[PDB]
Amino acid sequence: ETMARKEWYDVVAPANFEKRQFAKTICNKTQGTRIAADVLRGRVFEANLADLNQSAGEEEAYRKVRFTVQEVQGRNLLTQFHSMEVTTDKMASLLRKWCTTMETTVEVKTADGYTMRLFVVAFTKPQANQQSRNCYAKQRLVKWLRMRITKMIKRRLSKVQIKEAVSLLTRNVLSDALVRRCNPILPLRELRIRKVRVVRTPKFDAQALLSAHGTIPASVE
Amino acid sequence: DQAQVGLIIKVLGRTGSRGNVTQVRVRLMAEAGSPDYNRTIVRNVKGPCKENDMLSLMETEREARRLK
Amino acid sequence: KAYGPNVKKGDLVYGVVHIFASFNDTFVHVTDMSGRETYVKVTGGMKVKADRDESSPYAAMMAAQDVVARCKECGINALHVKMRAVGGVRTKSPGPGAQAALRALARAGMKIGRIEDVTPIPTDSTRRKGSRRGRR
Amino acid sequence: MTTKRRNHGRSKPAHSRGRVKPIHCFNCGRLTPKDKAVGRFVVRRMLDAASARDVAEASPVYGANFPMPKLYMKQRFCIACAIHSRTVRARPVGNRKIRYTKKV
RNA sequence: AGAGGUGAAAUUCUUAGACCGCACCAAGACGAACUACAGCGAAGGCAUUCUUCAAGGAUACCUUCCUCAAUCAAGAACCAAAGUGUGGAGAUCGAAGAUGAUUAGAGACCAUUGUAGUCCACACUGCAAACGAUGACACCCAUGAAUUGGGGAUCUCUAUUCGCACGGGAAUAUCCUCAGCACACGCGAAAGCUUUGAGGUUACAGUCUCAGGGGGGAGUACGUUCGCAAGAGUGAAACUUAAAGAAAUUGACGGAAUGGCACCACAAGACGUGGAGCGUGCGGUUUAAUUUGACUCAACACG
Repeated sequence: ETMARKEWYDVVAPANFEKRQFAKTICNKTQGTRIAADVLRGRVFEANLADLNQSAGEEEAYRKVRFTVQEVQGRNLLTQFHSMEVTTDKMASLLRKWCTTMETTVEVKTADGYTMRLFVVAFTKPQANQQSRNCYAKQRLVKWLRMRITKMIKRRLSKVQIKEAVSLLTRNVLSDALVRRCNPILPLRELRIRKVRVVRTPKFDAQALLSAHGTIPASVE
Repeated sequence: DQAQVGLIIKVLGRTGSRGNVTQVRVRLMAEAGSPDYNRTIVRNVKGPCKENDMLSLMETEREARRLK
Repeated sequence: KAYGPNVKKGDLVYGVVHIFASFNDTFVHVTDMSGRETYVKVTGGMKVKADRDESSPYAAMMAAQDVVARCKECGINALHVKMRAVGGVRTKSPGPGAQAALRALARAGMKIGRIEDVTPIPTDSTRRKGSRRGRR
Repeated sequence: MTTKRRNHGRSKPAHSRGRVKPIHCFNCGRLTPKDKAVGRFVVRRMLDAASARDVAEASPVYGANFPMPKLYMKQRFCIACAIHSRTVRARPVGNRKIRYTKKV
């Protein structure tokens, strides 16, 4: 049957993550002119950040990270950051009637050559004293969020490399700063980064990938 | 064998249009050193029922009325 | 006989299940992380002889068991789950043969974790099938 | 003939908007104006309680101090599709005017 | 190895690999949740972001001006959807059409389809439950909690939370104020209206204008102006008719809901009634006469 011709592999993650090889998959035997590797490149593989890190009992079971296979070494599969998500149900429970939601998109070109969209979502807050039935924001304050949230994500992620950039996103350093600075404008309930998907990959350069994985762990198989 | 003999804990109510079947919460009868309860799976019974009825279930682990 | 990864026995190989349950049928479908490849594809109608009960929850229960018949053979112990409504424009409410899949999996001895809602959501939709008056 | 409502069944007073783009009806497809249609926001459990004990048992990470996900959807009903589903029912003339709003 | 779709199916797609699962790519539409008895616009209408071009209201002010104003036959501009013309576009949905069901019949309602169309530019059309079925401008008019703009005070109410960089800031709290959408008198046939009037009207008078005069016939006919056309504006009579209509009430009824209750109701279900043997009653046909009442339950072993 089909499981006969199939082979197994494990999926390595960039070294900045904790659990390195998080997945188990399959591909057909080399099978003549066809070549197992060439089909294994480009396969996105998904994860949940709390599975991938050993971090986050506290706030992140809710972010999905996903990777692509840019190389095949031995029985391993080496990856690069593809997108980060916020889970469907986490994002649907943030919304509230009577508050304003304020969304942005930011395109950054990292020092490492990648251009990534960044989807931010901010929700307005009722004040302590607030006697009123509305959180609604004046639209000149909404528009003066988007300029900050852009200016910061442009300034912070553009001078950085994806290795250090992904760690800003997965360790929510940006999200912490994007709230610190953008809080004095409008009181914000949560400001989150909803999707990061990486749009352009600069090139393929072996050393750049290898020095991204550090010391690659064994994959018997 | 197929006999898995539970208790009615309670009559969870009359159910159905004619007056016949009655919703019931069943406590699996079998007790073992690793006591296997469900603990409770709702069932529909055919005919009159009562507080301590022994209800051997030939089709086990079905989730009952739910839908209709 | 089973075809596994090389793994110290008793450790668990995760695979993903896509449960897409309409009101006319249920798919119980196992794939891997990506999903570029499948192990078991069983539909709630593969186990049922009529179109009336094609979608029934006792159909999905009988399908989700035969996914565990196969997974233990493919060496997949544990399953991440993705659950899906019939689709984006039509209906967002999951079909009756959902939940009868998961139970028939956990109660079949599979591990479970990290269920999600994959049901595709139209930020902005093309027109639904019904006329301006509706289905009447 | 007789006016049955000061509101005419809308959220729209005279000298307000005037148009209000219409939406499709859950369950039917009837286009009705977003004011007219009867909205409900839901927050539904993925799994029946007795189905949770099964699955919440079978999971390494889930079910202790951490719970399961839920289904979050608004539902916008044609006023016909709403009565048939009983989400709304007719009410006696004296009680027609009652607004529950959100309170607790 | 089924898929789809339904109340159940079938027409339709499938080993020539559909359904399903990932990542993308192409095209056209669309802007969910936030979204409200919210805002903006003369109405029609208007929902992603960034840039950009002219405007608009409200407010602020010890600026300017000095009656310049209100409403309006004719006249002009704008007007949703469908339509129409020439090019584009063609994803979704979909008049006509085709097919399968349903049905006594059933292109109908339901299902798989599908053309015009839906979308865009440039022209026409101007025919809506174009509604608040409520003309425009002005005055007077009590109450409670709210809401969107702007402004003022607190810096008797002064107070909360956030901390170069679009920032001597942003939001909130108390109170006031102008301007917007809304949730006591009096009037009304009643339903109801109320500082957002249908109030301040037999105690009848602030100003301008539009339309109505029992129901039909009929927005028809002729004429005429406008339109590519579809049609639009203007608009009778003969003749016919005693009511049509409005609000409210009490009944009745519902294949509306909500509590209930019944073996003349059902379930679960016991015993035979239905069609031969035969007791009469009825209907009938018959004959001098087959005397006659009573025909769903409440007529027929009954008078």
